[PDB]
Amino acid sequence: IIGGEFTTIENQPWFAAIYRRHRGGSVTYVCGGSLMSPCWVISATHCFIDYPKKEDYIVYLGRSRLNSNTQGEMKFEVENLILHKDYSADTLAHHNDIALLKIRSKEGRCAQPSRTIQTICLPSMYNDPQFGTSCEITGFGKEASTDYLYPEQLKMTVVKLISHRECQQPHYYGSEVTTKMLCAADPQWKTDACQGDSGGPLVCSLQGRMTLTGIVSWGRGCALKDKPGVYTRVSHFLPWIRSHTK
Amino acid sequence: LKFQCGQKT
Ligand SMILES: C[C@@H]1CCCC[C@@H]1Oc1cccc(-c2nc3cc(C(N)=[NH2+])c(F)cc3[nH]2)c1[O-]
Repeated sequence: IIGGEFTTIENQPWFAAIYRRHRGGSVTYVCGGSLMSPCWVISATHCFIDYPKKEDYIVYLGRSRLNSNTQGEMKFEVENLILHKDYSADTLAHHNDIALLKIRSKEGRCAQPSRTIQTICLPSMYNDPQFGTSCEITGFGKEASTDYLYPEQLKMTVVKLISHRECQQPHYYGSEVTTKMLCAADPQWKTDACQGDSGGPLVCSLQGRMTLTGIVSWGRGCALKDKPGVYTRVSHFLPWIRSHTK
Repeated sequence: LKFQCGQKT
């Protein structure tokens, strides 16, 4: 996250941190995710596409720091990894960039509710906030495009949803953005999501509930004028989510 | 207690 504030997981208790195990001993961060129900975390297919070996990933809930432990955290193995058939990447965009991870602890259980572990709500079919709505994004991604390391402390920021007409202007992203995506930016192009924030949540209050409106997917640069962050439009994937979460 | 989506405590 470029800009934003440092925060703790109590402020984003549905945030899930996904890591990958390496032969040699290191575990590295992959992407963020969101807890939708006790056993399911939703993220982005591009986070796994290149290495779809579920056994090598670790999911943690209740984590405020990247490589140190947080009291209350829960560790899970990925029982199922569901990628979107029809996911496609082009020169910038990722299409149908949504994935589901079914989690299981070493004791055979799913997540348990706590002050640091909570689920986020799903929107109703094709229902979105209107542009102009402020939503929050959270993640362990870069703090500056030139950094080569991720922050140790979780960050969060606020961005506003913008219209498809504005995002699809030739000097923004043109037709690269589809109706299955959402764009959000800071009015002053000061804060934004960046590499490392992929898979994480775009949360907005919708009909009184804090709702998972988008999944951080792509963007050209980070906090660049006329280059908003693009997110997978969750409201348009409800049938797909239901199909695998029944 | 149990999950209540969207609630921070
Ligand atoms: C594709 C691999 C899978 C394993 C490690 C993460 C990596 O994923 C990525 C590799 C390179 C860049 C990104 C990435 N660029 C991003 C740019 C933005 C933005 N709004 N400016 C964003 F929100 C997320 C991004 N995520 C990204 O998610």
